[PDB]
Amino acid sequence: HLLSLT
Amino acid sequence: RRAQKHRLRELKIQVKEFADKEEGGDVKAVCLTLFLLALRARNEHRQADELEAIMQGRGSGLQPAVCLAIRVNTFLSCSQ
Repeated sequence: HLLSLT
Repeated sequence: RRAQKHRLRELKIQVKEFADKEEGGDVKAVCLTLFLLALRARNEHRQADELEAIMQGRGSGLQPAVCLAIRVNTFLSCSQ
């Protein structure tokens, strides 16, 4: 998900 | 509130479309990361990681043992 992205 | 809603209804429906077409109805994380990227490019990151801790769910209060640790390590009396 987007939270997992830096 | 309704005045700025009327001012930004195009914006709401626009990033609504972009949320449905990018990650499929994922307005929360996209709008959140937009706020984070903007306010970190603002270079005022205390507010940024404060919002990160409060929206992740990081607890405000803390353990008693850590209070005991800092009290012992600073050599402070119970009165102070």
